Amino acid sequence: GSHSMRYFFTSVSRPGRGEPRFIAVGYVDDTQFVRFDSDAASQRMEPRAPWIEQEGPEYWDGETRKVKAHSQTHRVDLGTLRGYYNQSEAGSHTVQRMYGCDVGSDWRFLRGYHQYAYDGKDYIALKEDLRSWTAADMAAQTTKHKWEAAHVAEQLRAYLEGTCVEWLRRYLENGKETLQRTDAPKTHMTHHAVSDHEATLRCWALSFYPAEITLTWQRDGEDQTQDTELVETRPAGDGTFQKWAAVVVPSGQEQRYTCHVQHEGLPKPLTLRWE
Amino acid sequence: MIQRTPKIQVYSRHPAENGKSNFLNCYVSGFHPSDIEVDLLKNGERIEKVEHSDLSFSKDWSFYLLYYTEFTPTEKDEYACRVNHVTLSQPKIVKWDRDM
Amino acid sequence: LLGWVFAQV
Repeated sequence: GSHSMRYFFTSVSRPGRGEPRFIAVGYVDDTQFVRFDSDAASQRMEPRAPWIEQEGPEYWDGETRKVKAHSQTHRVDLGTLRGYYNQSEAGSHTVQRMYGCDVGSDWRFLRGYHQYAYDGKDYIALKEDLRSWTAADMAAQTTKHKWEAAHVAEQLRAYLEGTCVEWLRRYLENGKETLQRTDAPKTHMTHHAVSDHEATLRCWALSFYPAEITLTWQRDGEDQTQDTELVETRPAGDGTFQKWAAVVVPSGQEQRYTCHVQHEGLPKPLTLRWE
Repeated sequence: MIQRTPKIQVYSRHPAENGKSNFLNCYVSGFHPSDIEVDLLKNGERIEKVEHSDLSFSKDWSFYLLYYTEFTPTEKDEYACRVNHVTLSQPKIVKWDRDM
Repeated sequence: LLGWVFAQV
């Protein structure tokens, strides 16, 4: 299918109780493979998938050096964002950065991004051309006009449209049993008596990869969303994901309903029905 | 500031099976800011041997984390997640329901 | 591979 690589960075100020908690995690599709925690003893960039271990020490040396750069950059942007917004040293704020690239079935470049938020709000983002910037507000304008005058989108575009794509591929070849497997959802249905007159059907997807799934309920062929309850797609912690939808139905009417399951490891959609 | 309260999901890695070892998971998501306090309970007492994923976040900048521990479920025993967060007046206790 | 463009608000 398509694939993506995406680095997520989280910096959190403890005003005068040390220096900001900085956390960085890299991901190929929905597999994390690297992390860095400021409060970690190692102060290294660190493997969290087997395939990446096989890379040599210069890959590890340099990744440590670069990620310590993102940290200091976050560490400064907090102090600068306090000014722009005229906030008070007596208060913990958060900055978040997210950037990566997607490749198609062919693994050619598809799209890149470079997002940035202050205190859980959109601040500045590379638009899709990767030759301009979206501001959230007037602070951003100032930042965008520093990034216009220093040619930042061009520099970014060179990473995302080049090196992101070349390394994502590399990783994809090296983790071929992990990253390039399509583990199909293993499905079943279950039944609970909620009350006298009514019952719940729950429709399960388990042990699937990647996370992207669509779990759909029908009644006589017509999509029913009213009187359902979808959970968000969660992990089992073995790099497989899970999910269920349910409906409350009238007692006896249960023959009529059907849950419908679409995932890329399923050669054709699955239907389940009660009885 | 924006504040978001965790969504909580308590669930085992595998379809549970009394007398078989499994993993009890507590998936907190949709929350902000990052600081959050999560425990796995057995018959109300805290479980110590409890690890977690690394902080990461979604398309809307909200955070999400997984706490998990090994456990061998039974008919008798009872499991929950305590989650506290600045957006909560008192800590939330979602009890484990194997969804049977 | 992490990027390498360090530029600040």
